[PDB]
Amino acid sequence: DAASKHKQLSELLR
Amino acid sequence: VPDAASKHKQLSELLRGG
Amino acid sequence: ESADLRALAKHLYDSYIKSFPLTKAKARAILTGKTTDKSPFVIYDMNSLMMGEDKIKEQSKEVAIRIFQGCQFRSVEAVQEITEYAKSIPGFVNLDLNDQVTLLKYGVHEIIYTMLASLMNKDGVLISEGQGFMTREFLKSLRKPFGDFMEPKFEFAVKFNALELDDSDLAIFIAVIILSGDRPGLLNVKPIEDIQDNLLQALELQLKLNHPESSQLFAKLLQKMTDLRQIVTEHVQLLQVIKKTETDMSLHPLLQEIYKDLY
Amino acid sequence: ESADLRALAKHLYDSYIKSFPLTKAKARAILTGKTTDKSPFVIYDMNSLMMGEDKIKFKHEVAIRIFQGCQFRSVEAVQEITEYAKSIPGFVNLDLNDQVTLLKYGVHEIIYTMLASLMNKDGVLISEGQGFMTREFLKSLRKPFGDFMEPKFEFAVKFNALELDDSDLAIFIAVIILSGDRPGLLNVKPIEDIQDNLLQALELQLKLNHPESSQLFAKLLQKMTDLRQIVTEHVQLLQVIKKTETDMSLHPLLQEIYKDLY
Ligand SMILES: CN(CCOc1ccc(C[C@H](Nc2ccccc2C(=O)c2ccccc2)C(=O)O)cc1)c1ccccn1
Ligand SMILES: CN(CCOc1ccc(C[C@H](Nc2ccccc2C(=O)c2ccccc2)C(=O)O)cc1)c1ccccn1
Repeated sequence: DAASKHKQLSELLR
Repeated sequence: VPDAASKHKQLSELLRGG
Repeated sequence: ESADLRALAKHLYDSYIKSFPLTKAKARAILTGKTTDKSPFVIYDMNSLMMGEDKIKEQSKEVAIRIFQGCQFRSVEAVQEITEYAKSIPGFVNLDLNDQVTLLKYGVHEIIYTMLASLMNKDGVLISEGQGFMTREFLKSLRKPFGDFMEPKFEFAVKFNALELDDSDLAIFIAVIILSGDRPGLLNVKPIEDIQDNLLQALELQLKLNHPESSQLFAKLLQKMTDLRQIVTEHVQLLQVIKKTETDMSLHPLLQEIYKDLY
Repeated sequence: ESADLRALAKHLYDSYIKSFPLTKAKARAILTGKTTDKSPFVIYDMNSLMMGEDKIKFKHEVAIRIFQGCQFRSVEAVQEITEYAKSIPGFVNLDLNDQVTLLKYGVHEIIYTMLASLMNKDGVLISEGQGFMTREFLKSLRKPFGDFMEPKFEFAVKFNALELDDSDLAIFIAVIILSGDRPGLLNVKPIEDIQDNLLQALELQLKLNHPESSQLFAKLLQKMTDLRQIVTEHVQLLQVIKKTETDMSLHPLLQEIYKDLY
């Protein structure tokens, strides 16, 4: 659930 | 006079001699 | 294997060059007058700050607060660049996205401070893409607690810069940093550590070819990773002093996201 | 040049053996039942601490007893690390202020490094191998006391995965002590000269002693930053204890080490 706790970094990634 | 050796009397004592 | 390690080094250096507009090469060229760029404007006190706000880069604030917002602005752009760079590290984008996020979360500030060292000297730091040069003394003179933020970064930079690294070394070193298997919360440690061992081998060959006659440069550079961690830890503690005592110290959502439950 | 680096390694290993009574070799011998020394007493709950306590030599709540027993060990460990440091060539010729600074910053990192030698995933040897206290029990101590050892077990399980031996550890802890980035050093250069020679001996040591463990040298240098995070967290927990618990003065030598540490 790390990615769900970091939506902005996730969006930068994908 | 004031430096790290003076602020650590017991470490200094351990470090001396041998 | 030595030729693929050298190809990996070249790949990393090219992605570094595509990802970070202001390299160490250009910062050194600025700081030693070898460029054709005009010299930075030198900000060394309040009065020279006011003089060079006049000609070059009305929402009046606290100078200490303006410095705060400027560093946050750079930090957000640096995070975006480090993420772009990270995606080119071979193997990185095949990892479980949760681990990708965790490695970004823990490594970005360590890379920010590493690359910040490229723009610093004993007396100050380049700002605004080389257009200005803000002195250590001036940064140190902002009202408490704001005056305490940069001094540990200058200390670290003078020690890190004593290693005389170049952009080609630095690309592999920040890759090593990103692929750290000991980040809290990693799901799959093993593929991370597999990629990092190849990055480490490429870094060791790189430093040996690029800096013969600098004995044990590889070991000194690996030791700087611990300086980086202490700097991050202390910076987080100072931000928390700042968030507890000042008004409207709200960070950009991406930095909030990064510092949420960091250590 | 390789023979001088190997003589340095042998010198360091001999001083390690003279300075630390319980080596990793003997701790491994306890933990896999291969010694002829009697087995440790296993402390796993409140009642077994009292049952094995008589083998512990100490002169003067379970958690308070664990705290005291630990402090006693830490003070003896500082003394052993100081003797070892004294045998590092060049160390005792440095300005005593720097000798003091390097001890001050390095002792706990070495304590945690060598503590890993006495740990497996289920517990830690205590009192020179005479006892064995389980991880679950330390984790079950009343807060904040239950939180002290658990991060060390995490580190130890990863550090022991490097399968270092006493001969590796002697050079690695020497490297640790001679760290040029200790805050407050007056002359960094002789320090860094000694450390570069220690580093060369460590790199040759790991290459001969652990071929087929690629980049072991770099993994071991990364553990130094692991040690630093461990020290930082330990200091924060000590301040929970000093702020919340009643009468928990540290031994004056540990106070001396932590005063104005970072
Ligand atoms: C001195 N300097 C370059 C330093 O740039 C960075 C310096 C630090 C950082 C790390 C980044 N820092 C901040 C992020 C948000 C808000 C403040 C800061 C500060 O760090 C800060 C706080 C108070 C006072 C001074 C700094 C981070 O934590 O994410 C990222 C970039 C600049 C740059 C632009 C404008 C003014 N001068
Ligand atoms: C676990 N162990 C082996 C020693 O391990 C060490 C674990 C840590 C240390 C470092 C030392 N820590 C302490 C210092 C004073 C008092 C307690 C501690 C603890 O560490 C502690 C505190 C509260 C609860 C649990 C532990 C230091 O910081 O100086 C030195 C040694 C024991 C335990 C009991 C008796 C003897 N052996």
